[PDB]
Amino acid sequence: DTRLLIVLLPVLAAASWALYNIGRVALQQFKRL
Amino acid sequence: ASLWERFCSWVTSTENRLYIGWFGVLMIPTLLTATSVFIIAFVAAPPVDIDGIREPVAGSLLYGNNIISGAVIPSSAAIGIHFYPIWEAASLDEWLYNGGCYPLIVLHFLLGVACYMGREWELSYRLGMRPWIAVAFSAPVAAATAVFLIYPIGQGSFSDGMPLGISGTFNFMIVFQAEHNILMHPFHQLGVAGVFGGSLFSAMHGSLVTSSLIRETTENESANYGYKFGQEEETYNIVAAHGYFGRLIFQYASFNNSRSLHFFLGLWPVVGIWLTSISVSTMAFNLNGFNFNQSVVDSQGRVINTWADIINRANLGMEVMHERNAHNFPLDLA
Amino acid sequence: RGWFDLIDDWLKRDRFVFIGWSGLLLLPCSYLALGGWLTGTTFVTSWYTHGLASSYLEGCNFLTAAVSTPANSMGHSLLFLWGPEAQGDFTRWCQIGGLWTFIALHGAFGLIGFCLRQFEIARLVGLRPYNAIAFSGPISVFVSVFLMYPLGQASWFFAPSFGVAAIFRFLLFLQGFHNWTLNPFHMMGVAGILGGALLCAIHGATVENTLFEDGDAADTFRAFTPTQSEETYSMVTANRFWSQIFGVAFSNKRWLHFFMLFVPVTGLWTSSIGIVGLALNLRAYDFVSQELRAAEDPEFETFYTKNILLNEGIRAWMAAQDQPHENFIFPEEVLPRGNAL
Amino acid sequence: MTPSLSSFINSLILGLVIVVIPISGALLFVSQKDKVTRS
Amino acid sequence: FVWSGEAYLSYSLAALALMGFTASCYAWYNNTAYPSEFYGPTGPEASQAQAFTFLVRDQRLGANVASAQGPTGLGKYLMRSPSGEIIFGGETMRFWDLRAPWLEP
Amino acid sequence: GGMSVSFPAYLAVLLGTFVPVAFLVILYIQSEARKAGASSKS
Amino acid sequence: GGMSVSFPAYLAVLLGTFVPVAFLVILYIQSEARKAGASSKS
Amino acid sequence: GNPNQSVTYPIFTFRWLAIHGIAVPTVFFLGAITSMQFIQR
Amino acid sequence: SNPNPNKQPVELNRTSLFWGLLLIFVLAVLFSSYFFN
Amino acid sequence: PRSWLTSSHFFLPFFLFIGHLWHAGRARAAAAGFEKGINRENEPVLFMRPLD
Amino acid sequence: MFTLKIFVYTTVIFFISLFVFGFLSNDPSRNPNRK
Amino acid sequence: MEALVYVFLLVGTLMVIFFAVFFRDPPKIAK
Amino acid sequence: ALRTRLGEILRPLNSEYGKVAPGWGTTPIMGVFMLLFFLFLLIILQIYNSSLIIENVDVDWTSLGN
Amino acid sequence: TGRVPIWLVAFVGGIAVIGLLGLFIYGSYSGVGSSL
Amino acid sequence: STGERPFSDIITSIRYWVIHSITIPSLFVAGWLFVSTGLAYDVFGTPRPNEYFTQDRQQVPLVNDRFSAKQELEDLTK
Amino acid sequence: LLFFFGHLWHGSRTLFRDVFAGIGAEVTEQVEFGAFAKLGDRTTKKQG
Amino acid sequence: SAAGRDIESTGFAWWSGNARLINVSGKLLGAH
Ligand code: CLA
Ligand code: CLA
Ligand code: CLA
Ligand SMILES: CC(C)=CCC/C(C)=C/CC/C(C)=C/CC/C(C)=C/CC/C(C)=C/CC/C(C)=C/CC/C(C)=C\CC/C(C)=C/CC/C(C)=C/CC1=CC(=O)C(C)=C(C)C1=O
Ligand SMILES: CCCCCCCCCCCCCCCC(=O)OC[C@H](COP(=O)(O)OC[C@@H](O)CO)OC(=O)CCCCCCCCCCCCCCC
Ligand SMILES: CC1=C(\C=C/C(C)=C/C=C\C(C)=C\C=C/C=C(C)\C=C\C=C(C)\C=C\C2=C(C)CCCC2(C)C)C(C)(C)CCC1
Ligand SMILES: [Cl-]
Ligand SMILES: [Fe+3]
Repeated sequence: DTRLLIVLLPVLAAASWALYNIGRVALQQFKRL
Repeated sequence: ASLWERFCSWVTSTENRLYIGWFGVLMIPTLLTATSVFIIAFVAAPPVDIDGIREPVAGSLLYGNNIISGAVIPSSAAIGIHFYPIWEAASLDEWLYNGGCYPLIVLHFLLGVACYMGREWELSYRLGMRPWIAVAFSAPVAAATAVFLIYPIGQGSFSDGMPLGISGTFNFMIVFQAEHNILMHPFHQLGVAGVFGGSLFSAMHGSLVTSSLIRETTENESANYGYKFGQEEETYNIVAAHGYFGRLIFQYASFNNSRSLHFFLGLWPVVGIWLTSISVSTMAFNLNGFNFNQSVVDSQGRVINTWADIINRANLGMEVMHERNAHNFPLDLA
Repeated sequence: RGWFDLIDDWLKRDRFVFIGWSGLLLLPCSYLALGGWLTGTTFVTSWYTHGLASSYLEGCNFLTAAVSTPANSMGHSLLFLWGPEAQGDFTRWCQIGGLWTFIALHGAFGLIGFCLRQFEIARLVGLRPYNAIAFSGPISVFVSVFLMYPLGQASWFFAPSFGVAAIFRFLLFLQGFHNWTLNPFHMMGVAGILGGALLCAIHGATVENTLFEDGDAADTFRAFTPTQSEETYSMVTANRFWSQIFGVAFSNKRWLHFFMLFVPVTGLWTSSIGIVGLALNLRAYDFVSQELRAAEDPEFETFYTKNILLNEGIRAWMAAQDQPHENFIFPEEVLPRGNAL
Repeated sequence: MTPSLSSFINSLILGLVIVVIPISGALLFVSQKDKVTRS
Repeated sequence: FVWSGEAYLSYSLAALALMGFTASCYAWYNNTAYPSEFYGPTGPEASQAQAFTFLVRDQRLGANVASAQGPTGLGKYLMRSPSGEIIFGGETMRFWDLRAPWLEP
Repeated sequence: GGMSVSFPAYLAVLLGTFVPVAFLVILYIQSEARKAGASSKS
Repeated sequence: GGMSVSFPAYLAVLLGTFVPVAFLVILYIQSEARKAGASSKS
Repeated sequence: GNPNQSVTYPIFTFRWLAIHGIAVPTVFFLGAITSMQFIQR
Repeated sequence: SNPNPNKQPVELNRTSLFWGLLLIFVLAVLFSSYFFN
Repeated sequence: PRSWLTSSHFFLPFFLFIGHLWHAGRARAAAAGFEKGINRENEPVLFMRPLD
Repeated sequence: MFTLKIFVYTTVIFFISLFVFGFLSNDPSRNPNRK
Repeated sequence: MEALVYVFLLVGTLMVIFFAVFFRDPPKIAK
Repeated sequence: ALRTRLGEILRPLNSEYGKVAPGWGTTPIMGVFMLLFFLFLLIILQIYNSSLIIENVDVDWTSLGN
Repeated sequence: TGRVPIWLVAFVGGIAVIGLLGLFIYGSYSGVGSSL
Repeated sequence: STGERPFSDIITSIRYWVIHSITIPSLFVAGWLFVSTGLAYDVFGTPRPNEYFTQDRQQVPLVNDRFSAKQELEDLTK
Repeated sequence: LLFFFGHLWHGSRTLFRDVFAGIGAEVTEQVEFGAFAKLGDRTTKKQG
Repeated sequence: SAAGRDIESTGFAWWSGNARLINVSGKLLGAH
């Protein structure tokens, strides 16, 4: 269990950088339609 | 106007029913004596000592041998790759016991398709067109050189070549995969991707033409009667068959240039059979396939078998049982 | 408007990849079969199934790695993850061999979803349905070698395992134990596949060779727009060339491309008819006219009679290693060796 | 009542619950975004 | 001939194909221009050294090495060539025309 | 001096040949006789 | 429990029937297809 | 030549989801297969 | 017992004969060795 | 090293023969004129008598 | 048996000298587009 | 006894090769 | 068109060609019965395959024994 | 200029294809499954 | 020609490399720790190269029962 | 197995009955990409 | 002067773009 969150922690680091640059512009899409 | 130029303009004349050009001065008499010896020695040849161990193999129609068992048997291994014509025999039936019919067919057939390949160039010159159908026939000619000539050159005798028969080709393939591992060779691997891939693209391109035909025909009659031969316009929408296949995979995975599409039909099986014909000829000089026997070992050093070992237990079982009394020493041609 | 008519408007809309109503069956089932092979070739062993290490995790490359067939011990089981064999546990279900029936059932429901897709594109754009018909060859090999061949046999063990070298067992498995090559339905199939590889090579390299000088450049690939009315190649010259080189030649471009449909598919459908008969051991093994003769004449020999002895070499040497559940404990004196090796 | 029987009925719920998500996910994706002049 | 640049290449590719096929059969058969102490033994003489090293071993066990009575009725160790020379028996009778510097004495 | 084969298979091959061979020669000759009846002597 | 008859005579009867039977069905179908080509669609 | 300066375009299309089904397992597995071969027995 | 309107003639050109004469012969080339056994 | 030198010297000079068949074809088709394709204004087959 | 070697080598040289003297007799002028 | 069947079938399919080349339906350009 | 004594008593059976029910009809009634038949077909497939071993149902050849 | 070239994104993605396939041939001569 | 943002005007954009010049390594690193922290052997049942054999089990492991294979594979490792 | 093909042929035939002689002239403008929102629907002519 | 380094300066495309040196003898000598 404890090594599962060593694998998914770069995945959580990947989506955190993805939701930093897109979270202004992904809010534009869901409010548009 | 000369006595030769009047003959020289008949050979290179396109008015004949079959083109009889200057390569056809060599392939017509060589194939017709590779036909007349093949038809006679399939029916009424005597049994042939193929291995040179004085045990003849009876592969003609008189001696039993329904046609998924009969074969023009290869030469004797005591002869080897020595030149064995009729006049270097003491008698004609002594020539038949050592298997003289196999180099008389296969040196005339190989010289006949080499001048079929030049004749396929030659009509593309006198008709005024692009000439590279000789290049596309160089994939079967090399593959007929690989099993018939280059594998007897590398492996010694003419008995190692492919027997001219249906069950002889299945015996040639099992003995090959015993000693050369063609199934795990990465150039035969490309050839079956040009054989399955070529069979894919025949069933793919031939489908998309016949599924997008414009109806110059009625309902009850046949569809093929709507293409008048020698017409100017295309009989099928290339833009609709591209818009079909651009919806099937995605839009840019499909050639709406029909010349680059049709070149890809001439590139995928022809390069693949070029790589098969190399592989059998590089295995003729015993550069075999991949050998991952006993590669996976654990920490104690005990051998763990992989899937290449169960191929090898097949490869070893057809190794001990082929040529069942022709071996006297423990290693096969080592 | 509507509710069911709404979902038909969205699912059949024009996008980069097309979903369609077949995409509710194709796009999940193609994903878990193509992806389920790629995660068992990467990680999942076969050590408790066959005694074989076959994955990239335990030291195999792209050739010698597979999701292997489940067991003889299970025996025709569908092998669900929730099933009675491997109840709930994912790690046991990978170890029993249950990924093979995860792939071969999603593959058998994905090829339904792709052939329903080829019906759904050709109906929407307005074409004829001759691509779902030509795909019925590849359906009838997957439904008859991976499903109808092991279901008649003993278990899922004797099926082809999804891997590169594990198929190369199955070709030599049907040579030694079945004399597959002498089967005339397979010999109908070799002349369908090597005939289709001829027709793709000889038609593709004669319309790149009898084509009209439409452009002015040295390369000819630029001289074609898709929406041109005129023919991009000369049918009369290509008819003239093969009438004198070969002797026969096509005169119908419309019949020519149907012959490129019929020769691979009716070659692939005929060899599928034979391997249905190979599930029942209704094989074309031996010529009984020549086995009576070779027993009643100890100097009668043919390449057929040499092919039978090669099959008893394959079936007696591989049997201790291929089927380890049977416990074949053949000593070294009783298996058929030849002489000196 | 058998554990091989109750695992099948639990598979019918788990087949339903996970694959009601493309039933509703292809229903939210159309009532928020649809074609302009059609059915 | 044709007198152009694509022509003069094409004459030389057919000539280099003739030399490249010849240089293969040099490397597979010759052991004098391609000596065996550097390139290894050739295709024939590997198959003839095996018949030689078991002609030695069973002679060292006291057999008359001629009159072998091999299994097919022919010579096991020593045999007769089709032209009538005394050659090595077995499968290696196809390589009977071997000239190799360790057996030519 | 002999090869014991299946005696009904001479009927399986020759009736297996000459019944569908005669089916195609039935269909071909009437197809050209319909062309000869329509083009000529119309 | 058996009657030893001549084994080539199964080929003498059935090819002796189906070769001249197929000769007359070849000639009859083209005779009516020539009538159908001449009377209709002239 | 220049970037698309002001034209509107959706970012989470279905072509985004169709690629990331085959790309995000790929860059996970490459790197898992790369780490398998430094493993000594 | 009126005259039928739905009757239609059957065509077969010489190409379709030569394929059918080739096919029925080659299937008899192929399967004769297995029928004779 | 004989088994590499002989195997690769089928790989090179067989392909070196294939490009000779490419270039003996192309040089005699470029010197004659029909290297970019069949001339549409006069193709030579349409000015020939047919086969039979 | 020697008489066949005299007869084959008559025939093999006959089609070879038709081959060599055939392609020497102005073969690239046998095209279309004027000669 | 049965080799007569194989020689008849192989010559009899070699005549259909002969008749399809020289006695073919002659393709003539749609006038 | 010939009208006989048998074709006159079978006349209202071959009468209403193309006389459908409007709209969606009994299609949600049909989709329940198609689902229940498919749910029936997965049960007896798993009974045969011994993935659904139920009490007092033995799928051995010894079921019809003494 | 706010843009990467198309040939540059295929170049550094092209070296890594040779880079990953370079490690797959090295890893077949080392470690587990290399007959060592 | 479909109405959405094109492919090659995404790959060339500077936001695309500002978002995942890191998450193409961050999936490569997450794949690396899946096969190096012992998780790839455990959740897929693959044996470690010292866990092929066992001091109590020198032979090869093969499943024998079908329904009690959960009880057998538990008693086949350790 | 052979009846699986003929069902797949006849199910291809009973749906595609009007294109059995071949496709018409209405196909060319309804196929090319991005013209319509819903594929095969000429009432969705996206535009402007 | 200078000649032939494009598609529509010689006819050959880039994959054939080694055969723009047939009628160019100076670059061909530096190519050899
Ligand atoms: C000289 C080359 C040559 C020739 C002529 C053949 C010919 C044949 N092979 Mg064969 N084969 C070859 C090389 C060759 N093979 C090689 C190199 C291999 C790999 C080792 C094989 C492997 C192989 C397998 C595995 C099988 C065949 C089969 C066949 C038969 C049908 C082929 C088919 O459907 O393909 C497509 C055919 C065409 C596109 C054109 C038709 C060509 C005809 C059939 C050739 C007839 C040749 C015959 C001798 C008659 C010549 C007439 C002449 C004397 C006038 C045919 C007898 C199959 C078989 O057993 O069927 C009996 C089969 O299963 N072959
Ligand atoms: C009192 C109630 C009752 C009882 C006791 C039975 C009893 C039975 N029914 Mg039954 N039935 C009933 C009511 C009942 N029925 C009613 C009310 C209906 C609705 C009309 C049906 C409809 C029905 C059908 C349609 C079938 C049965 C079958 C059966 C038999 C199952 C055992 C067997 O051999 O199946 C063995 C058969 C199966 C398990 C079927 C599995 C088929 C799978 C799902 C699909 C296989 C083909 C598919 C295309 C895959 C091809 C791929 C290939 C490569 C594998 C058994 C005799 C089956 C039968 O008689 O088969 C012998 C059957 O097919 N029943
Ligand atoms: C001395 C040998 C020689 C010479 C000088 C030429 C010269 C030429 N050829 Mg030619 N050719 C040759 C041998 C030769 N050829 C051989 C051996 C073949 C058979 C394979 C061909 C087949 C051939 C074709 C089919 C064509 C030419 C063309 C051309 C012209 C342009 C070449 C070009 O742009 O390629 C640019 C180079 C490339 C695009 C790269 C190709 C790379 C190949 C596919 C892979 C090579 C694999 C190699 C063994 C190992 C590589 C290692 C790998 C890890 C990277 C030029 C006049 C063209 C032409 O007609 O122009 C007039 C043309 O279309 N050639
Ligand atoms: C004494 C003797 C003879 C001894 C030999 C004994 C012996 C070896 C006997 C065996 C012989 C034999 C025939 C065995 C066959 C085996 C067998 C069982 C066959 C069954 C037949 C079979 C597979 C039926 C299923 C249907 C099917 C899949 C058929 C495949 C068809 C096939 C094999 C080949 C067709 C492919 C082919 C040759 C195409 C050539 C096309 C071509 C050049 C067309 C001309 C042309 C080309 C163009 O490109 C253009 C543009 C135009 C315009 C044009 O016109
Ligand atoms: C020595 C010089 C070279 C001579 C080579 C001679 C070889 C001649 C081969 C002719 C085959 C003709 C077959 C009839 C078939 C025939 O003639 O059909 C005629 C047909 C004509 O096509 P069309 O353009 O006229 O089509 C229009 C009609 O179909 C419209 O409905 O040609 C073809 O379909 C393509 C032929 C493919 C190639 C034929 C198959 C090759 C396999 C042959 C089988 C060999 C068996 C050997 C057993 C012993
Ligand atoms: C079964 C399972 C699952 C899952 C599935 C999935 C999700 C999968 C995925 C998968 C993925 C997602 C991926 C994988 C893999 C991939 C890969 C492995 C890729 C790639 C590689 C390659 C491709 C190689 C090589 C190359 C390159 C690099 C490029 C160029 C070419 C070549 C080929 C050379 C589930 C959940 C259902 C549940 C149960 C279990
Ligand atoms: Cl030996
Ligand atoms: Fe086409």
